[PDB]
Amino acid sequence: MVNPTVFFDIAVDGEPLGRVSFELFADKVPKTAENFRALSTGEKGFGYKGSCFHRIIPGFMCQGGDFTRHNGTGGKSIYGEKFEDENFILKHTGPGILSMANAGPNTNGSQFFICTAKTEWLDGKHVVFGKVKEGMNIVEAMERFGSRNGKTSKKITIADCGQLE
Amino acid sequence: SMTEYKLVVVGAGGVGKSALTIQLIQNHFVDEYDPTIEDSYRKQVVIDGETCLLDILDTAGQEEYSAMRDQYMRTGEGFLCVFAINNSKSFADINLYREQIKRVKDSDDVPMVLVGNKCDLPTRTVDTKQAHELAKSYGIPFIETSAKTRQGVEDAFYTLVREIRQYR
Ligand SMILES: CCn1c(-c2cc(N3CCN(C4CC4)CC3)cnc2[C@H](C)OC)c2c3cc(ccc31)-c1csc(n1)C[C@H](NC(=O)[C@H]1[C@@H]3COC[C@@H]31)C(=O)N1CCC[C@H](N1)C(=O)OCC(C)(C)C2
Ligand SMILES: Nc1nc2c(ncn2[C@@H]2O[C@H](COP(=O)(O)OP(=O)(O)NP(=O)(O)O)[C@@H](O)[C@H]2O)c(=O)[nH]1
Ligand SMILES: [Mg+2]
Repeated sequence: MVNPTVFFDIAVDGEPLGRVSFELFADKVPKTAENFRALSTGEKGFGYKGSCFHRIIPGFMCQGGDFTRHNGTGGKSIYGEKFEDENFILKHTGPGILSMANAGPNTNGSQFFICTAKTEWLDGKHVVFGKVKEGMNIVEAMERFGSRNGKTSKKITIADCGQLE
Repeated sequence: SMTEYKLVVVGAGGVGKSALTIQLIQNHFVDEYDPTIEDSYRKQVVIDGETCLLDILDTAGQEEYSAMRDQYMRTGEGFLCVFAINNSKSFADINLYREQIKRVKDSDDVPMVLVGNKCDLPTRTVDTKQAHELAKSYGIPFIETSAKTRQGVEDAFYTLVREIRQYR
């Protein structure tokens, strides 16, 4: 199974910041990879375009993907409201890791997070399914607008998104 | 200037710490589940005819970070220890919070109120009698609340202020 590549064009208060691209590990977590791929293209008629990074905690991660409620509580998968933890083969090994947010076991939806450091205490709890390919400096720049509790000081949006490969 | 009180709301995930705090501060019920990282609120109130400024720390109920609680337990002046009446695990967790506060503050004598939340729900798994005894064992009040209906909310927080006032 070939790993696809998706991109986000990130905006700050409606101004372009830059592009982040992700390799999705379809070769290890195809179900989880395919959810994120399809939400990135919008091909199911919903997805990440126009949604925000609601939680940015410098030295840890950037969290987004609530495109249903836009308040950090919502989101949904292409398989329904929630899907099972596919596996925990991949670990939170350092900056750029892309992983599923959840509300405990088997509650994967659309919310995800991008690690800006190793978060090894999330190993076996959150499904890792990809990694930043290009634009790790844009993820670093997003930390400009975060805080200790994650509230953002500017609105950080996925102004556009899609598949590259 | 009016006296300030540093209140800290603690307890297991989902017991309604945030729903209680937001009922008090903003007078609405949060029906959605937005698990907390950490939030602070300020509100001036009059209790027993004395104006005071409540600084309220709404903490995370994530068991993974039980070690991260020490720093806010050192700075807090009074604690709302919250369980949900339909979550016997959250009631078991009260002991652990109480023992952690006592250990971190190195004192038997910390202002604290036991809060039994979600009393609007039709079914309870925790015996009001058990919560009464546990509070008696600790020497602290026990207040039943519903963040949904606002039942007991002001009573829970104001009772904690009175506990701090008596300690001072
Ligand atoms: C104790 C303080 N504190 C910390 C933390 C911890 C640490 N450490 C821990 C590890 N130690 C090392 C071993 C030595 C060092 C010190 C330091 N400083 C902090 C912060 C900055 O101090 C305020 C955290 C943290 C996390 C939570 C609550 C409190 C937390 C929390 C609440 S909800 C959740 N976590 C999971 C959440 N779920 C949802 O959002 C559900 C919403 C509803 O349904 C869909 C949607 C989710 O999936 N993610 C995606 C994954 C990252 C995760 N959020 C998140 O935000 O983690 C934040 C953070 C900073 C990584 C961890
Ligand atoms: N019926 C009912 N539901 C309540 C009550 N208080 C809170 N809830 C519900 O319980 C869920 C969790 O409430 P919340 O305040 O977020 O709990 P918490 O203790 O702050 N959670 P956390 O530790 O993750 O931050 C929400 O869906 C909320 O609406 C209550 O008194 N009655
Ligand atoms: Mg909360």
